Amino acid sequence: EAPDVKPWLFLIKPYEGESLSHFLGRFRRANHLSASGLGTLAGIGAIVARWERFHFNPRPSQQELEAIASVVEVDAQRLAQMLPPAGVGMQHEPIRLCGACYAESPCHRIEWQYKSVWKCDRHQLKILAKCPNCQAPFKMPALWEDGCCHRCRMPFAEMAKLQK
DNA sequence: ACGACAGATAATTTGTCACTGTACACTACGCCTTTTGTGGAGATGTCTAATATCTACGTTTTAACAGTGGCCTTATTAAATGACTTCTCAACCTTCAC
Ligand SMILES: [Mg+2]
Ligand SMILES: [Zn+2]
Ligand SMILES: [Zn+2]
Repeated sequence: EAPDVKPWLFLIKPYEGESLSHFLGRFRRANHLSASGLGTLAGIGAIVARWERFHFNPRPSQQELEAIASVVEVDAQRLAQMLPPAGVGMQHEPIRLCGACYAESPCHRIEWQYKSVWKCDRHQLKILAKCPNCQAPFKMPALWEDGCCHRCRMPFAEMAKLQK
């Protein structure tokens, strides 16, 4: 062993509005974990691959968030802030993006999936629901490694000027 | 007396020559034995490199398959089908109609 070392893992700081799908994707990339791997590591199994698609029948339970809060050092109350608050309706399929936010903070925001959200009040821009250059839909936020459209390679920060 | 002068005289050798005894008569280096150092085969003993044989050293290659790992969405309501469960399985009397 390395003497006086504590068993450790690569951590990531969650951004102020980062979605759980985006967060788990970064944590998985930081540790080169497959989606099945993190679920086995937390012991919740295939559930992680389901959450990364925003498939929330059922929602992330107290048990499973506290389980993920054992391998991720982020506490379960902060993990619950990566999800819609109680009774806020959300949509999983059309993945959406502000772009002007992504130039400031490279994360998907869970509020971009709310059924009540359509503009960024900070930027006063209509949030995108597909790539404005090539019309390809955005991939699940767990897969936003490159920070660009997977088809035409336009960076999300440039898509800010193609909004509203 | 003895012996001592010059010369006699009985030896001594030098030289002749008639006589005779003998070889020439072909007939020894030759017959035979032993040793002996040199020499010619010719049976026999001497003793190796080497071209294998003759397995093993074990070492690669295969394929079979075993184990790890990723993925796989989840809910409601209706229908069909197959099943399960539960419940039930009175009876005598009155009244008004020919
Ligand atoms: Mg839709
Ligand atoms: Zn914005
Ligand atoms: Zn594009």
